Amino acid sequence: AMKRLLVTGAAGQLGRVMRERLAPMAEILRLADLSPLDPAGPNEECVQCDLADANAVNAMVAGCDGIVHLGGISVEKPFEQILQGNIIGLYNLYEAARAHGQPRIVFASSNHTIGYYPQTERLGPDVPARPDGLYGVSKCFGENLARMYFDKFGQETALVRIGSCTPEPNNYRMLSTWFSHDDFVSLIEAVFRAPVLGCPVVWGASANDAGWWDNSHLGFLGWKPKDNAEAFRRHITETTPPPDPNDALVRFQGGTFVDNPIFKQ
Amino acid sequence: AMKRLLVTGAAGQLGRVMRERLAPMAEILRLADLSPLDPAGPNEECVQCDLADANAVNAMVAGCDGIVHLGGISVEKPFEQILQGNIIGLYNLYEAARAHGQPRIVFASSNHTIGYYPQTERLGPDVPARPDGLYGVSKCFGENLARMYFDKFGQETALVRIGSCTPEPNNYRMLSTWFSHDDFVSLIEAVFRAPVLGCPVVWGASANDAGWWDNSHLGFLGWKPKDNAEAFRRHITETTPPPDPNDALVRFQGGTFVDNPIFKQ
Amino acid sequence: AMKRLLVTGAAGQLGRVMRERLAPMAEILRLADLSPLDPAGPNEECVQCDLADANAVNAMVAGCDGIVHLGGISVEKPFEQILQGNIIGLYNLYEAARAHGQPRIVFASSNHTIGYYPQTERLGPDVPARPDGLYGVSKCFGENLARMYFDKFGQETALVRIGSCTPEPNNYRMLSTWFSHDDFVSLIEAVFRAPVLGCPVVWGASANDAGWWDNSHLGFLGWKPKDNAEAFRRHITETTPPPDPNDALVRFQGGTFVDNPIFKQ
Amino acid sequence: AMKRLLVTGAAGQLGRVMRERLAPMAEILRLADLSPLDPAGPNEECVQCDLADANAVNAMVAGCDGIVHLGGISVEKPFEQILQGNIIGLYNLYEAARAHGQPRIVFASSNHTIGYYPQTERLGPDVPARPDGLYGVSKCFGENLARMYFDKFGQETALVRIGSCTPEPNNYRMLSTWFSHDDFVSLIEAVFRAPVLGCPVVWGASANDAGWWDNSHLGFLGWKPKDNAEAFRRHITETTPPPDPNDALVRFQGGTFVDNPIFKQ
Amino acid sequence: AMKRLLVTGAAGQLGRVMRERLAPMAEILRLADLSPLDPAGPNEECVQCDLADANAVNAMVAGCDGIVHLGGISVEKPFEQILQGNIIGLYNLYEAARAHGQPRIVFASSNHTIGYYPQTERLGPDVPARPDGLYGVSKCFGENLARMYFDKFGQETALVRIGSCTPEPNNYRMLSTWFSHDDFVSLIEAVFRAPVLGCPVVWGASANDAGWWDNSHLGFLGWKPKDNAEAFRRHITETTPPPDPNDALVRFQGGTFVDNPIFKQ
Amino acid sequence: AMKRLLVTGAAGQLGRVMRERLAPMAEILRLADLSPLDPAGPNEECVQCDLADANAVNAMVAGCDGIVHLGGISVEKPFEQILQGNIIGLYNLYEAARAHGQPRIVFASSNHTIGYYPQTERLGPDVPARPDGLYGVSKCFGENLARMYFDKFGQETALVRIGSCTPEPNNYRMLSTWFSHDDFVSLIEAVFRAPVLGCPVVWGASANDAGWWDNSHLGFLGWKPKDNAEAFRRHITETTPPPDPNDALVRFQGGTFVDNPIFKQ
Ligand SMILES: NC(=O)C1=CN([C@@H]2O[C@H](COP(=O)(O)OP(=O)(O)OC[C@H]3O[C@@H](n4cnc5c(N)ncnc54)[C@H](O)[C@@H]3O)[C@@H](O)[C@H]2O)C=CC1
Ligand SMILES: NC(=O)C1=CN([C@@H]2O[C@H](COP(=O)(O)OP(=O)(O)OC[C@H]3O[C@@H](n4cnc5c(N)ncnc54)[C@H](O)[C@@H]3O)[C@@H](O)[C@H]2O)C=CC1
Ligand SMILES: NC(=O)C1=CN([C@@H]2O[C@H](COP(=O)(O)OP(=O)(O)OC[C@H]3O[C@@H](n4cnc5c(N)ncnc54)[C@H](O)[C@@H]3O)[C@@H](O)[C@H]2O)C=CC1
Ligand SMILES: NC(=O)C1=CN([C@@H]2O[C@H](COP(=O)(O)OP(=O)(O)OC[C@H]3O[C@@H](n4cnc5c(N)ncnc54)[C@H](O)[C@@H]3O)[C@@H](O)[C@H]2O)C=CC1
Ligand SMILES: NC(=O)C1=CN([C@@H]2O[C@H](COP(=O)(O)OP(=O)(O)OC[C@H]3O[C@@H](n4cnc5c(N)ncnc54)[C@H](O)[C@@H]3O)[C@@H](O)[C@H]2O)C=CC1
Ligand SMILES: NC(=O)C1=CN([C@@H]2O[C@H](COP(=O)(O)OP(=O)(O)OC[C@H]3O[C@@H](n4cnc5c(N)ncnc54)[C@H](O)[C@@H]3O)[C@@H](O)[C@H]2O)C=CC1
Ligand SMILES: O=C(O)[C@H]1OC(=O)[C@H](O)[C@@H](O)[C@H]1O
Ligand SMILES: O=C(O)[C@H]1OC(=O)[C@H](O)[C@@H](O)[C@H]1O
Ligand SMILES: O=C(O)[C@H]1OC(=O)[C@H](O)[C@@H](O)[C@H]1O
Ligand SMILES: O=C(O)[C@H]1OC(=O)[C@H](O)[C@@H](O)[C@H]1O
Ligand SMILES: O=C(O)[C@H]1OC(=O)[C@H](O)[C@@H](O)[C@H]1O
Ligand SMILES: O=C(O)[C@H]1OC(=O)[C@H](O)[C@@H](O)[C@H]1O
Repeated sequence: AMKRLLVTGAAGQLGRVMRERLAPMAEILRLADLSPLDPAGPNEECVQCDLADANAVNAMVAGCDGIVHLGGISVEKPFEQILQGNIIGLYNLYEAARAHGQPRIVFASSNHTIGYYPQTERLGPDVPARPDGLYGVSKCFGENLARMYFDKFGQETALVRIGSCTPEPNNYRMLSTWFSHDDFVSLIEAVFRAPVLGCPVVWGASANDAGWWDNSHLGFLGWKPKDNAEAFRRHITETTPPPDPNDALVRFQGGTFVDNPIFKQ
Repeated sequence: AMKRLLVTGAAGQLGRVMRERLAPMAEILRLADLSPLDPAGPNEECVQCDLADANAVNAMVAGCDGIVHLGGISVEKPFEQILQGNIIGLYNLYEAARAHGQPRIVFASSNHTIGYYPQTERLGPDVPARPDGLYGVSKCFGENLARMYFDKFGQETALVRIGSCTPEPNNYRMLSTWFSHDDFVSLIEAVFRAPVLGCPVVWGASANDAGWWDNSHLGFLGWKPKDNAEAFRRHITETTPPPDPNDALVRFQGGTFVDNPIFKQ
Repeated sequence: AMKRLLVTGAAGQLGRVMRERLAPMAEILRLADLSPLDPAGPNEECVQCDLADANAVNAMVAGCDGIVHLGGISVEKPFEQILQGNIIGLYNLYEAARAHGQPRIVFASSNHTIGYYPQTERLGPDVPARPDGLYGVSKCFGENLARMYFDKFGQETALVRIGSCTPEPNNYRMLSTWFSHDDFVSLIEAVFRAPVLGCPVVWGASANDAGWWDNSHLGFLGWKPKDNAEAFRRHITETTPPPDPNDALVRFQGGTFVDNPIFKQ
Repeated sequence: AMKRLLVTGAAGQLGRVMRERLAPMAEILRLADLSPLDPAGPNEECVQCDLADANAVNAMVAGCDGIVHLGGISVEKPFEQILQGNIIGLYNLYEAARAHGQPRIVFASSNHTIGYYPQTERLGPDVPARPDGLYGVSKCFGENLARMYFDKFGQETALVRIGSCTPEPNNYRMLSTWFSHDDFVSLIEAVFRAPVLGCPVVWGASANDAGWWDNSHLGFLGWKPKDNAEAFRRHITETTPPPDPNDALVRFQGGTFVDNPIFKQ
Repeated sequence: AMKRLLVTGAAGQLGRVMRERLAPMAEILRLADLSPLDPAGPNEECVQCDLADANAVNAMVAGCDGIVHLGGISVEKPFEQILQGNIIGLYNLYEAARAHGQPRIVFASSNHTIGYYPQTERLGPDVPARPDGLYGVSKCFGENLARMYFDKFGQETALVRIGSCTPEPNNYRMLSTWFSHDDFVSLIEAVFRAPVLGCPVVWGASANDAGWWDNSHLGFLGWKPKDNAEAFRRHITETTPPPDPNDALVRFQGGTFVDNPIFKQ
Repeated sequence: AMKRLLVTGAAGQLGRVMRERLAPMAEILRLADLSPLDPAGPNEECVQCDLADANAVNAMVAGCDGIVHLGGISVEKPFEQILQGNIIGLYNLYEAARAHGQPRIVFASSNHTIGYYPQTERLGPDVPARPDGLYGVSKCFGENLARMYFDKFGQETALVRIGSCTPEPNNYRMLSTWFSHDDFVSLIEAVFRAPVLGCPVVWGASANDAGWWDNSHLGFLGWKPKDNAEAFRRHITETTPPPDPNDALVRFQGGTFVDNPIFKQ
């Protein structure tokens, strides 16, 4: 398909998955991370750079026809680290894209943007943010920044609020939040194939019977996830303690992130 | 089941399909069009007449237990043609029905009633009209008139906003708008079998993954389309040039109709 | 405010009021009607013609900087008459405007576009039309046509759904529908001063305690009606017979129009 | 799932089904009814008593881990009888639950809480009640009371507005209201397994093509009905007389209950 | 105007006010209460009776052209008292009205029907009930019953959810809930004068700046309260201790009723 | 009232106004800014500190019972400066408050959080953000951060999206966006007096006839602005050129901010 697809955060959990899974989407896959990467194989380029380094980011993006942006701080951490990877880093990514043809972006946002909602409430894409920590707040920043770039310059971005992207559901919450590898891959393919995308909020979950999120307004994209966490309900009962009804795990959409304090360095 | 079903526009694309598919629905199928009709077979009656001719429309409707109204100007044309076929014609149709037992009507409205909406916007049945030309405006007229006859006299009509009712999806837009022959046929069956219909807006599309329209409020009818344009995405990608993101074809729900000028004779 | 303002339907009830009240809005007031006009005074031009005649409408509009479109059939009548003044006439008006610099239009639409709603239901501008006769259907046509010209060519129109524009309220329904001369004049002023108008639905009523309609989304125009029909309640109670609860007058927003039959020539 | 499950109304139509179908859900099934119960088998306890008698209800509930509350007056009857089983009985049940560890409750509410809505209107869980008789009003009382106990004490209840829970659909209305035994059993299972339930309104219907009700906001429970009344349409069409369009059966969601008078003792 | 107006609860706080204020509304005022009533003056009739006594309620209502129903248990009490006065009592009232020409009813419902909502949430008339006790639940019963009689028989009722109808606002909550005597009186006048009423929910509050409730949909009645609790903020600040932010008084719309236990005799 | 009120940005435009206007609200007014302040008068303390300096911010806040946070970058600027004053600075402010009793905060947010909405659209507090530059994005950051602190720790904040806080409206946009000094002062007083605030979005505008924003859901606060920009419409026509309809000034709620590029250092 496209000539060069950039995957940031390529040394991380989802990154290593996409390095393999997204290979067929582009002639060249460019992997990037602040961490060392397994050496480039055929049809790969590998880049080491800090998202906080504007010039390095510019060079990282130059020549790419698309970006799957997975790089950054992925859990609650002290402000200083989140500022670097998720705030400053987002600005640098969007400036870099703006300078190099505005390649379409799949932004790994997070359920933690809305982590304080009760699990009993079904959410559409326009609900007000209720971030469950500094991490969630920084993902909101990425979303607001992407939106401004879309309105101002036409830069297109899929704001994918990922639930739990794992090999399989492994706790009660994931019966709702699970986002299979296959379904995330198919979403990415649907996002790049669209003639027109805009800057939509996308709920990153598989077709789970217990899902909390409404993607119906994204119908124009033609993406229907195929996996269903519900198949794993018995597996969960036979491999974990039953949740305590007072556990954040079953009370808040962000689960135990709500229990995180403000971490300090 | 019913004694006599009138199909107008019977010489056109859809009319020819329905002349065949709807036969099982009535002892007699009365076919009508302004254009020459293939001669009547057994259990058929053929009438060639102009919808703008009130007396002719009266005789066309007399003795009919139902009407599938496909007849009229079907594309953007100069005002006078549309006035005759779609405005005067609709008034004549409704008066004729009113004088002859108010046979239930399936009205072929159009997506062009809402053609100026962006394709990214999901639409429910109550959205304000945004017609994309004189043709669209005239289909709005049909919907408004039918509603008035419903409220005033109890005349029942299904206002079917047809997307693209063709043998197969042919382009990117039809991945959203396609309305299979089978699904239109089952809709008509569902409309006529209903003890109570009212005057509902019905979105005329199959169960397409990329559909833009929400038919959920029509649930009482018990009609669920079974076809899905998504099955053709690959095929369309393989046999047609990728749309330009600036083409009305992938920007507006009415596709290229928004680009139509006002046509003059 | 402007060089020349066209007032159509200038011989009619509202026309005669606006001929006097709108004089200060332009250097020249052009008055037009199908019927004879009192002779042009200083600062006036008068033209007698039929909206159904394109050449005449073209001349009527040429050189005008704005149009207050009051001309047309104003009550339920046979379809033939409505077709001329309200359907053909509207097409002609919009084509003439399009050929002559797209002067901003105040369109006299009508409450009868929604006449079948119960009086107990409060309506915002986006409710589905429920016209109470051919007249109401024809005003819907005007709205649909104007919206199409706005979306296609940028022609701006205020779709004013007039309640009862009279010297004073004189029945129970008018405690809700009354639209004072002063408040209609001020709306017209606010419509023409606006740098940007669009094609908004506007509910044409004064600030009546018993009003049925919500103009809040029109706030950007900065128009606040100042009269209030409520002040006339006692007068009406003493001057008129109490309404029968089964009377259309107190059951439908369109009042007795719902009781109109289809009139024939 | 639990040590002891109480099933009230166990002698009635649904009671007899649940006595068999819910056995696997608990070590001990306690069956209760005003009327005589078939003798307790292994793993059963049986208690015959009136919900109107607090001491008896206290004993009935004590030691139970969950309650499926089917007991009460199930059709329109004189107020006196409804008062006992459905009003006084409900207060007693909730007080007994409050005194005995607040075992989770599945409440058999009813479609008759909203029986006066037209069949053409799709309903979400928050619609205002429109009860079609004293019976419907009494089920509303149950819902209101349960909600109060939830907000005040945390007592959790599933307010199941049952459509028509029968072996199969046997009339036109049931194509929309049918609630299969299997789907009710699976709902009960999903209600009791949930770590958190709250006090949700639940529409009690299978996955019928012609369904009137929207359970989407209940998604967090992970319950998806699997049966579909639509499969019985032909059978019903051939086995029963076509409904008269003026019949309450096809006009109101409560069907013929709207035609019930107020019955007197 | 009307021949005879029944006021129940006439011995209570509000009843005493209305015995005086409503006199001008009818030739005869029939006052009723279970408690001793001051003896009847000219143009008065006094009846001392229990609402739970069906025969008594029948005679109380017979010959009355309207009813202001203030009678019943007015605070949280044990179930039996509320059952008699507010549940059995309401059934009796509605049956009595049904047997005697369906005199229009002003029903004193209560804010306690929705007492568990946060004070920060603005409420429209269709919000789901959240009663804060047995008293609240019983007022819900009244609303549900009245609605059923409306739908089934056409009996009209104003369901007035009274906030705090007192001579003046006394505390912080009353800055939002206050309903002046004058405004309640004008509401009642507006209710009875209306040709068509229906069975509307009415929020019983004056035009308070800090009001929580939206009466806009009641516009057709033409009732606009004129008093405003805000005028008393200073005074309340000056003469009462500032509320603790944790007090139900400033946390829940039902104020301290949420803190009520279930009272036993 | 309170002992010590902090006003940040006290050397700026609004700061100098509030230094004077808010004096009566507290025994001690503490003014802070990165810029030099006019020396402390009686009942004033003056502090010089960079919002980016965590320790200085801690000391700035310690001992204050309330904060009006006006300090930060107030217009579109390069990222580096906005990062310091509006992002890092916001984190430091919220940490400082959290360490010192969580004094209630009035946050100067901005209309520029929603600057890309058309002026024709009326906005409620829950609309999705559409920031019109880096500045707007940073105000969104402050809002999301404040919300997280509220959900996590109970920190209360008024998120005041200020329109144009000036001595008087001085262009066409300000007929909609004007926020008088008096009305901002009264809002601040209303915010601090509330027993319960939460973390509400507040639209910072006076009671302008041409206002675009809906504060109705904030009714519980009891704040009604008293000034009206509409009084200044003639003043505006007589002191400025009429707006060009294509000017951002009359097309976007953020006015010419939409025209700002990304500024670089
Ligand atoms: N795993 C899940 O199910 C969910 C993941 N997400 C997110 O999607 C993405 C991938 O998540 P994971 O793979 O699980 O996290 P990870 O922590 O396994 O991947 C993150 C990568 O980004 C890199 N990175 C961090 N700071 C950087 C910087 N300043 N410059 C350059 N690279 C930097 C890391 O070295 C790393 O390999 C993240 O942005 C994350 O927030 C959101 C919701 C759920
Ligand atoms: N095929 C599609 O995808 C869509 C179809 N529709 C519509 O449903 C109907 C059928 O569509 P098509 O078969 O594709 O169009 P067609 O142009 O192939 O069928 C229309 C027929 O009506 C006849 N007709 C035109 N003016 C007449 C008059 N004054 N009096 C009597 N008959 C007259 C024509 O001769 C013709 O055969 C139309 O009313 C049309 O607007 C609306 C949206 C999409
Ligand atoms: N008066 C009211 O309260 C309300 C008025 N309206 C409307 O606003 C307008 C003015 O209403 P009125 O003054 O009461 O009606 P009118 O019947 O007193 O004024 C209408 C005028 O248009 C003229 N006209 C009719 N057909 C024409 C044609 N084919 N070509 C050129 N002129 C033609 C008539 O000769 C006439 O003087 C109308 O469009 C009407 O429908 C809508 C709602 C309420
Ligand atoms: N069967 C259906 O499709 C629907 C059923 N429901 C309801 O679910 C429940 C079961 O319905 P069915 O089995 O069809 O009714 P049923 O009339 O066959 O079962 C009700 C049982 O409760 C008992 N009962 C009545 N008053 C009592 C009292 N004062 N104390 C103790 N027990 C008392 C009866 O003796 C009886 O066996 C009821 O609450 C009913 O209202 C609601 C909607 C539809
Ligand atoms: N005053 C307020 O702010 C609010 C008042 N309301 C209500 O409006 C009405 C009047 O309220 P108040 O005057 O403050 O209460 P009240 O307790 O001063 O008036 C109620 C009257 O009904 C009578 N009553 C009680 N049980 C009866 C029975 N079984 N049969 C016949 N009469 C019976 C009482 O003796 C009494 O005088 C009530 O129905 C009440 O619930 C609701 C919300 C607020
Ligand atoms: N003036 C208006 O009508 C509107 C104002 N606002 C806002 O409300 C506030 C006040 O606005 P103005 O008075 O007009 O702006 P200003 O630019 O006149 O006031 C801002 C002050 O904050 C200070 N500041 C900047 N960076 C700082 C830092 N790193 N550490 C400590 N102090 C720093 C400045 O030195 C300055 O005096 C701002 O936060 C602004 O964004 C929002 C919408 C409209
Ligand atoms: O909610 C989750 O499952 C996850 O969401 C997050 O955004 C994380 O990156 C991740 O590791 C998880 O904690
Ligand atoms: O959207 C469509 O495919 C169609 O719209 C219309 O309503 C037509 O009848 C048709 O021929 C098409 O161009
Ligand atoms: O509703 C009304 O009062 C009026 O509305 C209409 O549109 C008319 O033009 C008029 O004369 C009235 O009948
Ligand atoms: O609506 C139904 O089919 C049923 O609903 C009811 O609530 C009954 O219990 C029942 O027997 C039926 O009449
Ligand atoms: O909220 C109120 O002020 C009242 O609520 C109620 O409905 C009462 O009748 C009353 O006495 C109050 O406590
Ligand atoms: O929109 C405005 O008027 C203002 O809004 C802003 O947020 C600014 O601080 C200010 O100076 C203005 O440009």
